[PDB]
Amino acid sequence: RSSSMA
Amino acid sequence: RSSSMAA
Amino acid sequence: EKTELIQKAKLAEQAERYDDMATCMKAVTEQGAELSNEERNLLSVAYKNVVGGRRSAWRVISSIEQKTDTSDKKLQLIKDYREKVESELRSICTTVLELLDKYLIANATNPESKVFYLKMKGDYFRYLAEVACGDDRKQTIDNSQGAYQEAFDISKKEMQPTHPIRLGLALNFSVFYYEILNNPELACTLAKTAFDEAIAELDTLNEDSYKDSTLIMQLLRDNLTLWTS
Amino acid sequence: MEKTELIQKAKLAEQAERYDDMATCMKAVTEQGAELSNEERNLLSVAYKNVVGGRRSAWRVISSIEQKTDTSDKKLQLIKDYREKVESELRSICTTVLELLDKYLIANATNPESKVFYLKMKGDYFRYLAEVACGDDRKQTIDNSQGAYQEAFDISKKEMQPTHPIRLGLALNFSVFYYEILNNPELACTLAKTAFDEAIAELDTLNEDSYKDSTLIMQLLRDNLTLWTS
Ligand SMILES: [Mg+2]
Ligand SMILES: [Mg+2]
Repeated sequence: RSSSMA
Repeated sequence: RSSSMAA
Repeated sequence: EKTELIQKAKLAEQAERYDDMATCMKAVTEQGAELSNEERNLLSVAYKNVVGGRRSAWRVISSIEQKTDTSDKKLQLIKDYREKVESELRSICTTVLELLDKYLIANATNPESKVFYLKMKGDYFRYLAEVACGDDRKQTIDNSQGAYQEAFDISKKEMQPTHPIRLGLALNFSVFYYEILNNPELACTLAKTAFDEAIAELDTLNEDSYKDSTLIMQLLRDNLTLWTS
Repeated sequence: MEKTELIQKAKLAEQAERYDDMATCMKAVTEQGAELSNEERNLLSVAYKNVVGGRRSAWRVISSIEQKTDTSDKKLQLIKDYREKVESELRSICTTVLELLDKYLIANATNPESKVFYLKMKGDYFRYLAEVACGDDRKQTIDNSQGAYQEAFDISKKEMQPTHPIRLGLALNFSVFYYEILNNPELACTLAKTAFDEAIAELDTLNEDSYKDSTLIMQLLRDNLTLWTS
């Protein structure tokens, strides 16, 4: 899965 | 903290 | 509708939607039929997860409250938030205890199920005790201890020391002694007695039972390490 | 409840991981109509990010179980209905966030930084809607997400430094949009790569705190770059 901003 | 059963 | 409720409970479990899981298993329980091991575990998982969030939130909020100056004008808001979380937790525990007294303990046919349910009663009265004060605290402690003691006697009489339900009962009862009654010595002795007596017959359990019982024994040893230091 | 108490209670809820309450508090704060501070923007974004991420993960689980169930299985109907329930909750959350963005946050933003932050948020939540959209609705939802992302992208390229954490996180989420929604890994890769490269050029001019903030996002960019190119 791609990492978005958290 | 103490550990209780994973129930 | 039992089968669909169980399917939906397991689905909600996989999705970590524990309110839905608790509702499904609450409906299954209120149908009056005694639960199977799988169904007991589903109900327990559901309500354990529903109440654990409140318990952790309460610990955090109360901690922040202790560290707040008593003359700080912002204190009353912290108190009100803690009381809100406490009210939610009381509602959950009352729902579970009603399920236990009205359906589960009443229709429990074998001592294994009776020990499981009386232990659950002890657990949820213990959760109430964690957040109680004054007379309410005394009454909840007495209820929790009575449930634990009856379950403990039945388990000593009817179940082998390796049975994971008896072991988890010993674990939670020792936790009760340490955290509620505040007697670390008797808590240690209870945990250590259950642990030691379980070692012998370990060679008789099956796969799932062995895994569960050794997990509980590891928790017993972890509590023993923590308490004695 | 007044703004100060709402922020106090939002932080208290955050500590308790009671993100529904945190979101409610910050929703009231936003609806009071004043421009949010950076701290308040961050609190709102954190609250709703967690609130929506719960439903997102649950939806992934349920839809995975669904697309692995035989279409003739009588159990499939219950799985689909449960997915639809989670989907309705997700849609409701995203709609609330987008209403806050249109009626208040974007409308009252007085600087390009806040406008980029909020347009990026709009892209984010439209993208969350696109993750679960099917049919004609999907096309318009994707278009809305992309339009928000593109406007934010242009504004940030015009008004902000390539190391600004908001610009970098916008680049990251936009590249994710390209990879996961538009299913174009090449453009997603080039987007993340361009953001990263244009950032390293300027990193050494920052203090150690801004360096930290930028380095985190640049590391996320490079992580996605490595994943997508394999
Ligand atoms: Mg109270
Ligand atoms: Mg349906």
